[PDB]
Amino acid sequence: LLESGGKVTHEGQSVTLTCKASGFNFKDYAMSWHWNPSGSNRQFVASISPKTGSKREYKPSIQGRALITRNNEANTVSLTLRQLRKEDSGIYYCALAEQWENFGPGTELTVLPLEKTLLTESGGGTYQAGKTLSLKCQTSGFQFKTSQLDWYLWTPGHAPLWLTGLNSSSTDATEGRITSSREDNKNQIFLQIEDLGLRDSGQYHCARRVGNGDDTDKLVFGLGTRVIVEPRPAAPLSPSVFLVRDQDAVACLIRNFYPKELHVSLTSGTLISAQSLSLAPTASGTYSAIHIGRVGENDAITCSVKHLGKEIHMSHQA
Amino acid sequence: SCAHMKQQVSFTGIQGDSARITCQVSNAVSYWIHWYRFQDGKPPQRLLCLSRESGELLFDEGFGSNKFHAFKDQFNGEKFILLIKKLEVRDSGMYYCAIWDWDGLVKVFGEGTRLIVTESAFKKKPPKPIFFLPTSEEIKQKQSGTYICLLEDFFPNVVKTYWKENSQPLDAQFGPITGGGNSYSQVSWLTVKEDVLRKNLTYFYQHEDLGMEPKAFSI
Ligand SMILES: *[C@@H]1O[C@H](CO)[C@@H](O)[C@H](O)[C@H]1NC(C)=O
Repeated sequence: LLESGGKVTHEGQSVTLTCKASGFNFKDYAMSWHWNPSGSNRQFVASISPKTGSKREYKPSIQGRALITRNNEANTVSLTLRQLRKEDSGIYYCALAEQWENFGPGTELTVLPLEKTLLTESGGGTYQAGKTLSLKCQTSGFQFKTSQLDWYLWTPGHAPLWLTGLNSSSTDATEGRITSSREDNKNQIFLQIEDLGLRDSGQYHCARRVGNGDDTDKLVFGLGTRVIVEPRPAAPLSPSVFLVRDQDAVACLIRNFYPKELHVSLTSGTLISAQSLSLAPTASGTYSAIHIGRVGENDAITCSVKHLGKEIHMSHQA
Repeated sequence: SCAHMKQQVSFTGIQGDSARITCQVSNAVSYWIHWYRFQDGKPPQRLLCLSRESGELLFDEGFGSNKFHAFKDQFNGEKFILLIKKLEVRDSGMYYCAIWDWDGLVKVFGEGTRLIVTESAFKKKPPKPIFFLPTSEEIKQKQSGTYICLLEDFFPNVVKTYWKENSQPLDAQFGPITGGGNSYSQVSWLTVKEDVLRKNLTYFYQHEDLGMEPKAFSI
């Protein structure tokens, strides 16, 4: 009459309680599980005839989620409880309705309330390099102080990346361009990125680690909040225009212009039907651009660039 | 000596077929590969996790073996597949493979494979590059050159590009991917100083049609 199991788990997860017996004909006697909520209410909850499960009457209050099985090879009698609930807390004993009064030393099953993980990030937008970015994450539905919370960066075409996180006995407060803090009273966590770089753009994601506590665990992510970085606002610079033709395909290379509200167009006075502009900032703090189209190896072309204040053309002949 | 995850740049399949999203692991000991999905608008969730040793799968809330299956490719070794069966358009999105690293305190994700579900059959056309070298006028005027690459006429609208002379890729500017229907394109330019102009640099690019290994262009 020695049972095992009775761990601590939450009200969604299953459990398997086992019970081992020695010293008598285990194969020949019937076996039952009983239950006392915290004690003093020992009620027959499961009955099986170890001969085999010919008579198995486990349906007082746990019907549908109780499965008692007897092996007898390891002398095991299990009661698997598949969908536990708040009131399943109690002492589970091992022992038309056959009389059972030789009870054993019941194990205790403690079941905890449900945890929903609500992570709400906020504080994104568009920012200028060098400026200091502070991001908030509201965390509701779980015990905060003993959670494990981490920030992740999701950049399109880039692998998601871990930024900074914290444990229960964290006491760390990492310094650097990546800063994480937590307010225990408001149940909030915070990210801080000073001197925002360009590769620092993307969607920032609060994340909670959940699971058994091992490599099986997973990351619950919030909706995230998006962050764009745009060049440090510099004095106006006017673009340097060049034309590069190659076998019926011309490109107009424009560079070093802030702001980038220019209207670049490839045209001898004839507007090209195939032409597209691609604007991208460089590592200097100003935008460059390329407006690309097609014009044959014989034909001659022109490019016009109306960056505010000036207007630069470059033409190439036949 | 950190753990890396190589994934194909994308996977497109006709609706109703299967989808093998591959993931090659490098320097991992964690015995557990996870699969995460990011669907535009929804928070990213884990679909499931597979054991490198036993093969057992653990699905997450509302996911199951009817739509997802994770295994380890017997071919090439240490390759792992997430097989999405009976594709729909809600199945579209980003599929990452992930692991725990650095004593289990950080999670490492792959670059991501974008699953795109076409409503009918599709032409899987590959990209065609054209290269413009820096001109004598641009080296005279700006004491630097600009290598302009236009990748044109590829499907699907997904491609990765970079430049490497050095092992770390060189910092370029990348244009918005522009196009529609069954033709998309992207331009990428690399402004290199007048000193490194003589160095033989190499331009690398990856697209679904060229498999997993990249394509290279010298000079
Ligand atoms: C926080 O991280 C350390 C890393 O060594 C780990 O040992 C510790 O257990 C973690 N905190 C908790 C409460 O587990």
